[PDB]
Amino acid sequence: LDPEEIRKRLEHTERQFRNRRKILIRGLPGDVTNQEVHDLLSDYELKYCFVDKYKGTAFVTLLNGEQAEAAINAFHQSRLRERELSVQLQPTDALLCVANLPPSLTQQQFEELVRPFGSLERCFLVYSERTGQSKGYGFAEYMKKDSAARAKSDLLGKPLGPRTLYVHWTDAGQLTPALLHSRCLCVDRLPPGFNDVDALCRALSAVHSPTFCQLACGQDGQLKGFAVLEYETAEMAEEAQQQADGLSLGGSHLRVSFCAPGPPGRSMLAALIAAQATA
Amino acid sequence: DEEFPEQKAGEVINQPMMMAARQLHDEARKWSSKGNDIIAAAKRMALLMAEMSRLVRGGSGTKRALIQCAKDIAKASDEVTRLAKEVAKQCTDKRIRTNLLQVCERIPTISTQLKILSTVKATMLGRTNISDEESEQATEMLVHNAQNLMQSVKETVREAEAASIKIRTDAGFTLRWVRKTP
Repeated sequence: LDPEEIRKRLEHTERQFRNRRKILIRGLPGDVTNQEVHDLLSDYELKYCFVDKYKGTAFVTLLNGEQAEAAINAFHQSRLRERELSVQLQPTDALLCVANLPPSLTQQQFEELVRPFGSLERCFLVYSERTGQSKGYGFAEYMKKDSAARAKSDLLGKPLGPRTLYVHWTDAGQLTPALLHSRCLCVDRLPPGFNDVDALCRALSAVHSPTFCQLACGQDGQLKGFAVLEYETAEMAEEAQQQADGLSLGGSHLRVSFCAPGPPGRSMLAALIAAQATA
Repeated sequence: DEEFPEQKAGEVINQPMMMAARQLHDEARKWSSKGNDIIAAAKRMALLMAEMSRLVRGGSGTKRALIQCAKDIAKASDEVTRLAKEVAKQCTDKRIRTNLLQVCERIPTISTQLKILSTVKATMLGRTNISDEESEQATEMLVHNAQNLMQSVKETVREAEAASIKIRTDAGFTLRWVRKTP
């Protein structure tokens, strides 16, 4: 992995993560008209404008984040017909996390995968800061929430190469470049019936120790050929996965991938159990 | 247009006022504004009354805002009254023409009081050097004034529509009453 490629990747991901060009204006006069909002934002390129007249708010999509920022700075706390406006970035609507991707899937293949469901607002794989390699998950945000529903639905359980994808909504809880990095991992390819959480969890401590670690027990109350782990930092998970993946244990070589960032061990485990459940 | 969503946390608003707004909204909503300025103006009043129900709960920039809000509503009611008297003028039914004139010769008064009251409440917004009882009473005068105004205009809508079917032949002024449904 070159360092000019690593940097270009990480760079693209940032441009994407930060192209937040959707703003919210609250405090508008009850009788505000769209013409009024369009006028107010005439120095900007409006891609979309919807005024909730009953709320005195306007949901506006500008050309890009740079314009969003300029609208926010320029009009937040300004006055329109004696009213004080609050201008700020819209909240997260249709933000999905597609995980368990093939570790080799490119950023372009990812866009291709996720783009049909509607127009994308932001789309980025998540790579390791050091290696520059995909962490096996990405994020897709659509212009419409409808689009995210379609996507989750068509992508949860989708086979992509040797993998079965997992999808998970960001409600959204708000992320930072820090939260983009997962603290949880999934171990599968476990031996048939295998029951060494003690051994399995022992194995997984060879670098850092799991704050969480459990087997996938069904409500049958079967055993689902996998396990979920958590680590104190995204960095501790990172190193753990790097060392653990491929390892022999039982008669088999374990596969070790990241879980979508967000949920803690407890939740991911159920989540994954229930997802694979709907078989 | 659009229905009025329900309540929540939330939603700091003054409920009786949002209710009054909602009552007007629901009446006007059923109708097209095309060819009907009373309906157009009523819709603006209800949305403005909704904003008022927030402003009155205090906050950043609410004083200037709340005063203008009352002014905006006052201006809109003038149109409703003005237009509602033209209708009464062209109507041949004494009962309706009479309810119509009555239910609307009070509007301008309620409106003026609204400005006066909004302004009082506006001056109180923030100042903690104002008795709780003086502000609460200010709020109450305003809520009650808002209710009359919302009701009065809702009745003007209903009577105007009634008169539409009791207008003189070859009238010089008419309002269009066409549903905005299915």
